[PDB]
Amino acid sequence: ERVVRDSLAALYAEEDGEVVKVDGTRIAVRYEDGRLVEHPLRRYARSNQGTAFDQRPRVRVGQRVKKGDLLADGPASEEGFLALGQNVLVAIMPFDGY
Amino acid sequence: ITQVRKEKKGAGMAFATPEEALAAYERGEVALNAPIVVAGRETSVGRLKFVFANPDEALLAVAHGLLDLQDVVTVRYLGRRLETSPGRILFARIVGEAVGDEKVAQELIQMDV
Amino acid sequence: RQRDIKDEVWDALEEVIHGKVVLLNRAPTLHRLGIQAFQPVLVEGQSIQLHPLVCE
Amino acid sequence: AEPGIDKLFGMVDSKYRLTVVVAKRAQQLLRHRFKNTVLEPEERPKMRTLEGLYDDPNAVTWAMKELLTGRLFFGENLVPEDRLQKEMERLYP
Amino acid sequence: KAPVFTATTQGDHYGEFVLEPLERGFGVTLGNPLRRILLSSIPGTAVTSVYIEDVLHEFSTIPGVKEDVVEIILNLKELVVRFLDPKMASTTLILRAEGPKEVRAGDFTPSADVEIMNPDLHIATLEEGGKLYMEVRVDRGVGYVPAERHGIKDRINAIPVDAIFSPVRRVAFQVEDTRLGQRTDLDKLTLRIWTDGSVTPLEALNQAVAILKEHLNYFANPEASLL
Amino acid sequence: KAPVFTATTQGDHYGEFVLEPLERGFGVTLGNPLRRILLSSIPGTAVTSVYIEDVLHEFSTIPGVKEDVVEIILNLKELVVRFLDPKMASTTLILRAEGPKEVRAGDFTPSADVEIMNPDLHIATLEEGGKLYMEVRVDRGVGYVPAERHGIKDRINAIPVDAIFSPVRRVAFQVEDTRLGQRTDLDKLTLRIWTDGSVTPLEALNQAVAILKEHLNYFANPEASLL
Amino acid sequence: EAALRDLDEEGIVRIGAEVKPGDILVGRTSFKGEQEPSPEERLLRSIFGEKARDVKDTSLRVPPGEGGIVVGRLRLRRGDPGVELKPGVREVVRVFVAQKRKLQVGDKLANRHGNKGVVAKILPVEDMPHLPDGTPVDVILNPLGV
Amino acid sequence: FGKRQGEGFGVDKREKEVLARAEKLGLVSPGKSPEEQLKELFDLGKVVLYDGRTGEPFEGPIVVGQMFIMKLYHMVEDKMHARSTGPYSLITQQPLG
Repeated sequence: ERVVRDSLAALYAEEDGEVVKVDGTRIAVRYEDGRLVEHPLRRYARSNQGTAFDQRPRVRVGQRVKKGDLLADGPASEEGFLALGQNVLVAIMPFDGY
Repeated sequence: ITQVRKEKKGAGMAFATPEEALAAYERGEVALNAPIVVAGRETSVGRLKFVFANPDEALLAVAHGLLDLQDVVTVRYLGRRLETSPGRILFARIVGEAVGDEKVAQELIQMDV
Repeated sequence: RQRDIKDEVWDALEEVIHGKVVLLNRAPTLHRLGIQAFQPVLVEGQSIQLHPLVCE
Repeated sequence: AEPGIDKLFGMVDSKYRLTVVVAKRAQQLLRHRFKNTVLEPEERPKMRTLEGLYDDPNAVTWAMKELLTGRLFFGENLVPEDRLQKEMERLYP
Repeated sequence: KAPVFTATTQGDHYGEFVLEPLERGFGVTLGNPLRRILLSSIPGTAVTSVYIEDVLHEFSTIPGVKEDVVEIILNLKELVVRFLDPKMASTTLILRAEGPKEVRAGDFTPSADVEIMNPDLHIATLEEGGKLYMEVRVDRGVGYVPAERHGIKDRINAIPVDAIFSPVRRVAFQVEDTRLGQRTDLDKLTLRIWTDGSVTPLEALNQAVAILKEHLNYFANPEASLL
Repeated sequence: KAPVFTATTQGDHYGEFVLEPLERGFGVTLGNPLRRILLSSIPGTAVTSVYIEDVLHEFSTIPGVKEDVVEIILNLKELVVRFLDPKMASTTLILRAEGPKEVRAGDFTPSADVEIMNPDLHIATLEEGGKLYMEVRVDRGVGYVPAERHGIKDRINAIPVDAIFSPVRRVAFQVEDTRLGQRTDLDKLTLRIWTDGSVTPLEALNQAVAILKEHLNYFANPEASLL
Repeated sequence: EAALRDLDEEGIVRIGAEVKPGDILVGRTSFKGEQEPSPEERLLRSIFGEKARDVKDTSLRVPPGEGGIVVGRLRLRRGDPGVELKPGVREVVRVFVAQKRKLQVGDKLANRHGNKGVVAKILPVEDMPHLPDGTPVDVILNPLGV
Repeated sequence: FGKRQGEGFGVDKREKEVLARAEKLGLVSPGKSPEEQLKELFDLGKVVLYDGRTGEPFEGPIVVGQMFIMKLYHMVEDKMHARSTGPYSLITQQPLG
């Protein structure tokens, strides 16, 4: 959970915002402080090796968020959780010596 | 496949004739590979319950679902009265057939363990 | 030029493949067995196959 | 598992002697474009291809199956290297 | 006796079949093979090529759209379709969505022979003034052939997408002890065949049996060369 | 698309077959059906319980015979025979041998319509003055039924014997990937089929394809019960 | 002809264009080191008639095995605001090339427990050690390195 | 089991095969019905697996279920290479690593 936060690989809400326009480029959240602030997204941008950086908007085009609550995901970060691979069912057995 | 089962279920018993042990296997009193004794001769259930004139016969009986890969049975393999397990015989078969005479092949392999 | 390799050159390649065998090595070279010769088998994919018994 | 391997190794004394023989002969098979060989069209190497099943062009295999018959002669100091190139590169183009 | 054949369906999606009785072990001997041919060789659909007016590549960000381009292709491959016409193996589809509307399979513009079995499959969540235009040229074929393999050449901006054919989702046969028969140790064959609706379980069983018996009839005259 | 089936035999006993090319997994789809059906089906000779004069128990040792009872019962099982007419699915054969005589399968006393395709088989070795009399019941069927399953005594002391039905000894097919030009995604599936005397390697095969295609035609008439 | 496909203006490739290894990206062109063509090559030139032009091809192609699609078009010309190039160099370009890669045959893979491995082939969904519910397994790892 | 007996199914024969094998090995306590045996074999992490190639089950049970795995950096798509005749080190005519 915290891994994606302290790594700053995810973009949360600085305060209790209100998601106005999702826009998979510009995620805007009008904060409770009355000001209107938006955080642009890094969607599909080169990284130091091969794997790009992505911020997948997981927040509906309106609702009131919580301060410190996630808005846009990250490459290995799913729903504010460290997601490396994908959980898969595996049979433990000698399959044709493969 | 080369291993050999021995269950402790049967625990071994003294049976006058093969009939006792015969009905006993279906009665659960004895186990398929359980090391019992008929009269004065010492033998297992399956050791009698399966008599194969030739290996291919055993192959059928086991592959048809009437027997298990590792069980102590009786077969006539390579002009000799044998008593062993199906996988056991299978081994020799594979080797020889991959050589081209099962005779010397089986002759240099341990058919016991 | 390009990736346009037709079957024409596939079979043609196999014509010079059959017979002669290429040497396959695995570092380190400790045992001489770290280098053994095998028959080229044109196969799909990227990685490389080999007999599981000689891999040891 | 090249066919005749056991027999091959068993022919000569060392491994290398064999390799050398196969080598020089396989080369000779190329210099004359296969019209030298002591085998018969049934014995000659057969490569099965979709297009047509020809004789396997691989020289190595040619020499391989070639020695298995024994019709070939080898060993050091066989004949003078001189006349060996006069009556070899002549008989075949 | 005779093979009492039963078939218990549900809709174009779920379906069951039963062949009872049968010889011991026979049920396994028959049930799995048809299953095997079924999950694979069953002819199918589910897109080919997708285009959007604002997109130059699968990585492009369309304004007014929460989902990324390929992110939508996730929903497009999973999309189920059926052409009512056997002659139509290729046509075209259209889509238009403006304003804050939820783009789903149903929003597609209907045409001749085209049929979507899942109108509720989410395509993209659109915000205010988010406009979207889409055209998928959906063709029929068999198996699984990713975009990399099949070319498209519809236009400079139109891109191939992976194709998941075979309307069959999953299949599970079953062997059990049946009471219908003379002797004992008999088999009651059961089938769990699942389908997206493009092809009903009945259709799947039918044509699979066709491809099966067909490839099976290749056994007529061999050429014997004895040593 | 046009899989060539070619088969090379040896005698009426052993034979091999290949279907090349074929789609990946198809060959495997063929192998098990053909296998289980070949070994669990295919009507054949199959001798059941035998009677012997002067001998009762399956163990008691018959004098003037080098081999004991069971040892002979094995050679009785290895024997193959066939009925000249489909109407006789069950017969009985008889044998009587005295003195120092070498008994073979051919040495058996013949019957009405019955043909032993296995003329030379050591049945039993007779010693000096060795007396013997026997009666064998040969019935037709399929699969494998040991002494336990089939009870039979047609005599005072009759000894039930394992029934060797399927003329087939073993099969154990094999698939593999062969190449074609560009594509290597094809199957070279091969099958090793053994048979004793009853049916030639081809006959067993064809008969198996019959049993298969037969069962495949059982899917015709559904019986609708919807949930 | 075709080798010039997405070059549309300044010798750059349009965004979202597949460049298979062996294709190009940019258009670099400089005067070749001028050297009299070999005699056979001189006659070779005269025959056909394409002259040996002053400038020869320079332009940067794409690596053998990185097939992507163009995304970042980044040009930096000498003489533009907020860009200082090397002392006596003209316009440069850094193009981005992205490619989608599915799990390939032989690609390294490991679990959270430190068990290395490379994908050995694949396996047809058709043939799989499934369960009674008709759900086929997706990986199947051997119990050796346990 | 609810999605089995409820959905209109029952104990499979192949299941019986495996269960019996385990009842011989001890993986499932004897005297217990297949409902209990397949259960004990289930909590063992194992189950009754068939063969999608054949359809016959497996003699023994095989554990399964979800696991976290990952595709590591190194990919043959990059590393794999072979050349014929390329450039050479200016000094000595050796090739280049």
